[PDB]
Formats: sequence, structure tokens, C-alpha cells
Amino acid sequence: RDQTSYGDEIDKFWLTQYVIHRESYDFYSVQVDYTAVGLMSTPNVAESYQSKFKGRNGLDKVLGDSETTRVKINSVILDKPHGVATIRFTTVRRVRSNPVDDQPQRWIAIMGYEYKSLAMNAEQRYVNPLGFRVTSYRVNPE
Amino acid sequence: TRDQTSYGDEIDKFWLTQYVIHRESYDFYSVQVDYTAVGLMSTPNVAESYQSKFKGRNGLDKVLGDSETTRVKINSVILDKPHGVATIRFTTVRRVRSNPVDDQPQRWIAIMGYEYKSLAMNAEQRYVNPLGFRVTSYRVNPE
Repeated sequence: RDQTSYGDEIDKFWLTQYVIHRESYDFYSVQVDYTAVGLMSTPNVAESYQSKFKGRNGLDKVLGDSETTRVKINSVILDKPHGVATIRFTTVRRVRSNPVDDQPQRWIAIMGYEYKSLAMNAEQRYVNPLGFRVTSYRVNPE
Repeated sequence: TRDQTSYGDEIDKFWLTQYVIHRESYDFYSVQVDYTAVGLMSTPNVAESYQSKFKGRNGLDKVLGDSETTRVKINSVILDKPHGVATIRFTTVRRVRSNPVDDQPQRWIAIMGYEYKSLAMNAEQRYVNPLGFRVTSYRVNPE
């Protein structure tokens, strides 16, 4: 169904799922994450994101399993009538060669989002059943 | 609650910045609250100059609706407490909902006259303007 929002708790779920999928890096799940971000984006948002994964120096082809970045959501502020969200989160990167994790980094994600009923199939349905999608996405430091 | 020109730097600065934020912002979802607030915090002369733009078929909220929004950033406040005069430098960022980006920032100077007046007040005004703060003159110019 086409609706801008599904309520505070549902919106926060898909939005945090989006940031977790897009801003994390783990080689063992990057294909799933990449796929998810693709389904949860407008083609403009998606193709701006998929750029990073193309060419000989695509992110996963450069990094491999050398490092990881995990995400911690700190807060989510919703503007449900306009499909706008501001999400503060923290990244902790870890290079497998190093013995310790790197120092945490804090970010702000300003997001536009919406729900669209579109032609969907079973494996996509199993990922994005409500047809959630991000319509704009920008990250800046805190 | 009392006829006073000033209440001290920190309190004066609070009401003055609140006034500018209420008056120079535009948000359809809060415009009724902002409009009410400016009215309670103004002398009738200052008020009816402000309420003018909201009157008629082409009242600001009737024309703009929720099509666009304008947010305020206070940059600096200079107080002249004995004379109830303040200078406030602020920045507005307008955003048209049809556009993908915000407009470019605009910088302004607000020269304000202010005072506090105990007047006959009700519960709803008391919850908004408890000290009877009011702006006695108001003019904005670009920077």
C-alpha cells in the first residue's frame, strides 16, 4: 500500500534497519545488506549507493574481509507527515590486522522515506513486505 | 506579574530570541501557536503590524499552507537592558517542499524594543507569557 508512514515504532524499525544495512560493513553479510538497501531505496537513492560497489575498486573487492564496521543507533527523530527522519548513530570500525577496534565515530543521517505498493516477489516480500523505501539520504558528522 | 523594563541578561535573551523565532519562522504545523505567541508578546501597535499579513483571502497561512517552511537560527544577541533595546542577528533557511534542497541562508538584524507588563492575564496567556513580556518596537533589516 502507498502511504508515507506506518506509525512511530514501525517507521523507526525500517529506518534503523536501513542505516544498519547501509552503514555497516561485514564481508560475510554485505551481499544481503547490498540487496536490502537496493529494495529499500528509490532508484535514484539506490544508484547513488551502488556506485561505491562498481569497478575494479568496488568497496567489497577492495576491502574483502580485511575490516568491519558495526553500527549503534543512538536516537531517531520522526516527522511522519513529511516522511523525514533524523537519525543519530555511531560507527565502530575494526581492522582484522589490528588488535583493538578503532575509535567510535558519530553521525547524523537525514532521511526521506515512504511506502509503495509495487510489483513484488517472494524473496523481496520476505525482506521488504510493506514496500518501505528511502527517498533521500545524506550523512554528516556530529 | 510586574512592570519591568528588564529581568536580567539570561531571561531577557530568552524571551527576545523566542519572539524572533516565533515571528520569523514559518511552519504550518505550528503557525497557530506562533501567531498566538507573537500577539501576546507585542504591544497592540506592534501586534497589528504583524497580524496584517495573516488577514484576508491571501493571509500568509492561507496562501502558503504547508507548501514551504522557514527555520530560524539566532546568531548573536546584544542587550541594552536599561533602555529595553536589543539587537538580534539571525539566519533564516527557507525550504520549498517541491524542491529537493533548502534555499540559501539569509542573514538579518532585528532591532527590538521590549518591556515587561503586569496586565490582566488568563490561564492560557499565563502559560505562554507569564512575565508579561512584550515587544514595543520591531524592525528587521538584511545584513
